[PDB]
Amino acid sequence: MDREMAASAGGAVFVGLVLLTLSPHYK
Repeated sequence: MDREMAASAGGAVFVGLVLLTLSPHYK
């Protein structure tokens, strides 16, 4: 349980990408 910055930029960005493919929040 260490290296928090190491986990960033490799997981959360992909989660947002999966949502944009389904629905990019139209307005």
